[PDB]
Amino acid sequence: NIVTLTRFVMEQGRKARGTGEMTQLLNSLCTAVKAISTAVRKAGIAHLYGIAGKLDVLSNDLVINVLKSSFATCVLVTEEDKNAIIVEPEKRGKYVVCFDPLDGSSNIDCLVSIGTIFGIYRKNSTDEPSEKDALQPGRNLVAAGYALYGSATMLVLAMVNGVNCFMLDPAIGEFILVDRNVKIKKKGSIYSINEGYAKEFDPAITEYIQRKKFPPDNSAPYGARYVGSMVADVHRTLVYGGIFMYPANKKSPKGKLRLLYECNPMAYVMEKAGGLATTGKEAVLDIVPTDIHQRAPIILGSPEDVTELLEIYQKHA
Amino acid sequence: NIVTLTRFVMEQGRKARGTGEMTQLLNSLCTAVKAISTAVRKAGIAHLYGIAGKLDVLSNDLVINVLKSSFATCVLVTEEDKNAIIVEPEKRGKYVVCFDPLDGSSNIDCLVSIGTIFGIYRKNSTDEPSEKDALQPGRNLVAAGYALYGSATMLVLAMVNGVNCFMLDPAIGEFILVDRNVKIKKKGSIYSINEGYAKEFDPAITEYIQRKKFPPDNSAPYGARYVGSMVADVHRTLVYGGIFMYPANKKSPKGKLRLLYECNPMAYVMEKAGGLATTGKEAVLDIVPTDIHQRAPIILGSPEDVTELLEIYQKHA
Amino acid sequence: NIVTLTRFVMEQGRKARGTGEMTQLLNSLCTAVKAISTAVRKAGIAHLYGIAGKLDVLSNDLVINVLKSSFATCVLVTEEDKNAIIVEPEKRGKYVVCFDPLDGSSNIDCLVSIGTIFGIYRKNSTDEPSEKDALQPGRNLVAAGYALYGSATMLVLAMVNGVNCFMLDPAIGEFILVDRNVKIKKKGSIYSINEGYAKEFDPAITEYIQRKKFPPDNSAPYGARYVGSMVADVHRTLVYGGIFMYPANKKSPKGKLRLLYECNPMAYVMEKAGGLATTGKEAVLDIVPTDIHQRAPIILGSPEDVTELLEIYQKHA
Amino acid sequence: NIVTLTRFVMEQGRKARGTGEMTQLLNSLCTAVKAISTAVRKAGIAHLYGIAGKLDVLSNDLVINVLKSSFATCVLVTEEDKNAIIVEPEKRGKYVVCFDPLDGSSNIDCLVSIGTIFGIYRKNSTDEPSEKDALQPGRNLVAAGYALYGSATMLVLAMVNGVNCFMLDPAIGEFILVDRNVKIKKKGSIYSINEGYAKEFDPAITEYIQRKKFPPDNSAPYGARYVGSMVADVHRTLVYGGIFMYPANKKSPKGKLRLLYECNPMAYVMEKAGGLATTGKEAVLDIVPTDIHQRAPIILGSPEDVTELLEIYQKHA
Ligand SMILES: Nc1ncnc2c1ncn2[C@@H]1O[C@H](COP(=O)(O)O)[C@@H](O)[C@H]1O
Ligand SMILES: Nc1ncnc2c1ncn2[C@@H]1O[C@H](COP(=O)(O)O)[C@@H](O)[C@H]1O
Ligand SMILES: Nc1ncnc2c1ncn2[C@@H]1O[C@H](COP(=O)(O)O)[C@@H](O)[C@H]1O
Ligand SMILES: Nc1ncnc2c1ncn2[C@@H]1O[C@H](COP(=O)(O)O)[C@@H](O)[C@H]1O
Ligand SMILES: O=P(O)(O)OC[C@@H]1O[C@H](COP(=O)(O)O)[C@@H](O)[C@@H]1O
Ligand SMILES: O=P(O)(O)OC[C@@H]1O[C@H](COP(=O)(O)O)[C@@H](O)[C@@H]1O
Ligand SMILES: O=P(O)(O)OC[C@@H]1O[C@H](COP(=O)(O)O)[C@@H](O)[C@@H]1O
Ligand SMILES: O=P(O)(O)OC[C@@H]1O[C@H](COP(=O)(O)O)[C@@H](O)[C@@H]1O
Ligand SMILES: [Mn+2]
Ligand SMILES: [Mn+2]
Ligand SMILES: [Mn+2]
Ligand SMILES: [Mn+2]
Ligand SMILES: [Mn+2]
Ligand SMILES: [Mn+2]
Ligand SMILES: [Mn+2]
Ligand SMILES: [Mn+2]
Repeated sequence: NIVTLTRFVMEQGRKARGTGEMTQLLNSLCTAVKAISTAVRKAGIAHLYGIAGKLDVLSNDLVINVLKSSFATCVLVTEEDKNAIIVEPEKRGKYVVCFDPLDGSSNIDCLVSIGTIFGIYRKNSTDEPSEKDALQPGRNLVAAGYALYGSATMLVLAMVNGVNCFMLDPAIGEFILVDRNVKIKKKGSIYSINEGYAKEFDPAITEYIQRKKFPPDNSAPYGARYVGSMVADVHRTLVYGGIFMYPANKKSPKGKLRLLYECNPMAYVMEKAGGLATTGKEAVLDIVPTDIHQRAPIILGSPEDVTELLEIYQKHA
Repeated sequence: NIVTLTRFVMEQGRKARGTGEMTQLLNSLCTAVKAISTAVRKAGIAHLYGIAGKLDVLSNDLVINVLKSSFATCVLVTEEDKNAIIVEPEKRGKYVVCFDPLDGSSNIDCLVSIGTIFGIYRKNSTDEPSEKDALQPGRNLVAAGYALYGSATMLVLAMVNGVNCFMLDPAIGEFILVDRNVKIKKKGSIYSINEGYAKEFDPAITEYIQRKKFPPDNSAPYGARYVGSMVADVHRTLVYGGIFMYPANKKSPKGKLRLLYECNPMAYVMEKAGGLATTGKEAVLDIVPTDIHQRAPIILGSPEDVTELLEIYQKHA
Repeated sequence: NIVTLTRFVMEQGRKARGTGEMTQLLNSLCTAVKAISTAVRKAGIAHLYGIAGKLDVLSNDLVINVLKSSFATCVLVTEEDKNAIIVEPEKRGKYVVCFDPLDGSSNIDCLVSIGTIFGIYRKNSTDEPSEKDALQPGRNLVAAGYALYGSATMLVLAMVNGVNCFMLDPAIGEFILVDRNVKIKKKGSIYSINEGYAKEFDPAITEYIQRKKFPPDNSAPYGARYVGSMVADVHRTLVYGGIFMYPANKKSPKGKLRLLYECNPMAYVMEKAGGLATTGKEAVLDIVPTDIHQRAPIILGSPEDVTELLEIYQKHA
Repeated sequence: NIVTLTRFVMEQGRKARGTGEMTQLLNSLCTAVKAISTAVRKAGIAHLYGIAGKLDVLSNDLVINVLKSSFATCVLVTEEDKNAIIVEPEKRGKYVVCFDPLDGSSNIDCLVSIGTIFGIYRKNSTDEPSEKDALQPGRNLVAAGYALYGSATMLVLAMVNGVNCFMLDPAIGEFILVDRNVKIKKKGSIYSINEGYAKEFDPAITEYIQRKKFPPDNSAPYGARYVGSMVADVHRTLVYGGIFMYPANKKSPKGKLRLLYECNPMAYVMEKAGGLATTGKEAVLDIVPTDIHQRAPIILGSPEDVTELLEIYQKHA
């Protein structure tokens, strides 16, 4: 009575009376993620070192060809590509997929946890597919999630019904369901932000951080954690509780994180888990994109922590 | 031509004219690390989940059994065991090994990078082996290093002639030398500390951090990173430069990190790489321990960043 | 444009407008076979040898629980179980599955190629499921095939549309389609039989063997090969051409190979590949079983070789 | 307590007081075999099949590069190379290694068991190293053995003190000693020969085979097995008992199997295990070669079965 991702995705496709097109897409994703996981953990490196006489790029190529081979997609948006990828009519399906094939790639040389992020939209309209099909607010996501290549490889999948966590068993190449209908804690005890940008923070962020270090009601201060890889920091937030923040600063007054393939998928997982995701002014899922590589500030995590910061944001309104 | 850890270790043992006792110890360690890496990556998890037919206890049991079978050790100090472990005479060798089998075990459920830390001493006084044999300053280390289970598994080994990094190719179970004679950058641009303890920081730390966020000469502030796993944070420091700090506070008036199996091995690695490892008042390696589970404050990293902080400590003295 | 088993099985389920029940069954098989493959290649043996302080049976258990977890089966027949396994009504599906979880298990200690064999029937009737549901001639098979754990792991799947070969990539745990719509050679140059039973052969087998060693028309003699594991010998027959034989002798005047889970699946693969499978008197697929563990003589392979022996069988009629 | 090949090899090199040169050679071999096993099992095949981003040539290139880098060899003889390979002086050691990188390469497409055979000689006459250095009788071997890529990967190493079997645990990339000081049964019950050459067999062989099928004393006839892969057939002989034969015929008036890298290593293994290895007229190991690619007839296995056949040869002399 063990549940594999392949079994789960199929039972769910059957409960929803799907034609099996989204099921083929999710299955292709599972496969791409397993292939990326293997390359990240360096299987075969001995060959590069001459035993018998990139990563970001290889990841992009893997996701793009495996997804195109699903015959379920029409428009693909990648952080690595300037322009959206329109699928050849022969393999054109109805889904639009937005992804960051390898997030935190700058951490690659340090061997810190990295990951893959994706958001799936249904093409809403009937004209020739194009970039415009991707420009949907995150509220229209059919599915979203991410894979974390950390001490172990995990796939977190968020759909209308909720959030589920699948652990990769690399011995048999199968994702096993380990956590069902995951719900984030109402209040955590960890805050996560790059405090190296202190001089640049707006007054509301500055004050919140201060409340966390020197609590006015004399409660225990929060612990700090900042891996520097969104997927690692968010996954920790989901599982442990707390808050993650990447607000605006000189690094663009618009934030650093990209809306379509970084913020939306994560905001979607968070909301399905019972938490919040805001830019400080509005909910991330409601922003209407105007550019596929548009950035946006984001704050996400346990609802009580997110609301507390929102209140401060109001005080400085 | 490729160099595996196995060949490198033997070659070095040949040049040093050893009786092959330390060579066996080092081969044993390598085997234990590969075994732990496999467990950490979750191979075989499907069996816990009933495809019909604890990670730190297992790790501890792997290091202990595998080290004893090397017939090269007489005293073992584990973070997991209260008293030192005296090997039976039949299996006695001349080495004392101090290790943390799985560090960052809190971070396990969140899939954050974890690692194994070890330090190797040679039995000095030949009386019946005992706990006191482990009570040697870190300056007396023969070898030290760590295994990081991050996006990929890496083993860093430091000995008198330098520091070398070996990446694990899990396809063939062999560590390949990928970085030779490693040296840390003189000056970095990342600081790593849990600022959630700001309320309890002594003045020197407070000044240094603030100097990093608001550089007097309006230069770029340092970026911040704090994984919460020493092996991860220290490895990023060695590889990319910067400074790592875990000073004394209230909950830990003498620091949290233990001297024999966390601070010493890392201080040794940092020193051979050209960095510094201080308590703020003194070099970590010169401290003569009095308890096997003793704690110590530690600041390590690029020489220029550590020196700068030390200048500040002096100023408040 | 790579085809995985998971993709293939789904497209085929969709072309056939299945409810997705047989698709879930085939997917469970893929998973069980990957798990058996891993245990056969000895992953984890170090643990049995005390690194930190059956196979036939484990295989049976794996197939039985994974199949029962598919919710697509009602009756299971295993070589390892005296009685057929009736599925608990909660997980009862409509398929009957006959399998040998690990064939050639006596070769296990010698590390010779071994394999798994299965035949799938649709329950034909409407009363309580029972052993009687399995007693269908092989001509009523919906699907049949086998997995060979040899120098590499391969899954050969035979369905109404033909035979396809899938190679297991153990790095990503995915079966990849490597040979489509496989057809056996009309005439091969290898014969396979245990000649240690010479004294026991009937006159027709005796004469055929003689024709192969000393060809009456002076053509080159055939080469001999007999691995001793049916799946290995049959797979070689399919891929290379030729004939495989296990006729009657003192080892039961009825042959050794079991009809339901050894001969039928193989006879079915052979026929779909364009070859023949006979007991010498009748086609294997047409025999009406009377016992789930009933044995039957079998001869299979390239059509021209099988007909030649059948002619001799007639001459001695 | 567990014994890995790495530890065993070093331990034996310590007891023998070697300079560690052969120890390095043996560690190199182990690494090369693990690499070949991985390629053979087809890891990464999905890449040949375009998840977008020869086995004997590769094997040959792995053994050669990996052996040269051991700095322990001066002359290499491969089944794949016409002339002996003279290592550059910079990498010269004192050992001559004769090997078949991938034996049974015909059997590759059929996924039948394949293996690697090697024999190690010590350079006797210290003149500039050359081909003649490999032309030593098998009685002069320092070490020999083979790696079998069957259902599991095994390495059999024979040296003056005996034969030991090591099973590869692919999860941790380590060979574990599983059978110590192996000895072959005195008398077996399986004979292995390609009876497809019956027409060309000399009288002695003819009589022996017929004696196996129709034992004069009406005892049980011998079972027959002929995988077609020497490593597989010879390994089953060593492990289960019996006799393996590849005598001279017409297509091969001096046998098919080569003396330096197929017959000698196996004869050496058989002898240390308590079996016999003869040409029919003489012991294989006593033959002084005159060509590096020389062929030789070979009969090996349990002493009683081999003796019996030898008695028969004598009778027809
Ligand atoms: N495996 C699945 N899991 C959950 N929902 C699914 C699945 N397949 C299809 N659906 C749902 O049904 C809709 C159409 O399915 P489809 O015909 O495959 O495009 C989707 O867009 C989802 O809303
Ligand atoms: N593998 C090696 N690598 C570096 N130094 C070695 C090695 N083996 C032995 N040595 C050194 O030589 C001393 C004695 O070696 P041993 O006889 O093996 O106990 C050791 O403590 C080290 O200082
Ligand atoms: N994946 C599949 N591949 C080939 N045929 C299928 C598949 N699924 C179902 N079928 C066929 O359709 C019938 C009923 O499918 P099902 O509703 O799943 O039981 C089967 O018994 C087959 O004949
Ligand atoms: N690992 C070992 N196992 C068994 N014998 C060894 C080992 N190492 C060296 N010897 C033996 O000692 C001789 C010289 O060793 P060496 O100095 O390494 O070249 C060898 O030829 C073998 O006879
Ligand atoms: O994948 P990218 O585009 O290289 O950047 C990773 C992102 O960069 C953020 C950290 O940026 P800072 O260094 O500015 O904190 C992380 O949350 C995100 O993963
Ligand atoms: O869980 P461990 O084995 O005690 O390790 C925790 C240690 O804890 C440090 C961080 O602790 P804080 O949460 O107090 O920052 C790390 O740098 C060390 O890995
Ligand atoms: O799986 P089993 O029941 O142990 O037997 C294997 C079978 O046994 C036959 C060989 O039997 P002989 O030794 O009689 O040739 C092979 O074709 C079959 O795989
Ligand atoms: O393909 P190779 O490397 O030449 O090996 C074939 C050899 O061939 C023998 C069998 O050959 P026959 O087909 O002539 O029996 C085996 O025993 C040896 O493995
Ligand atoms: Mn990216
Ligand atoms: Mn990114
Ligand atoms: Mn620990
Ligand atoms: Mn610790
Ligand atoms: Mn069986
Ligand atoms: Mn069987
Ligand atoms: Mn070869
Ligand atoms: Mn050969």
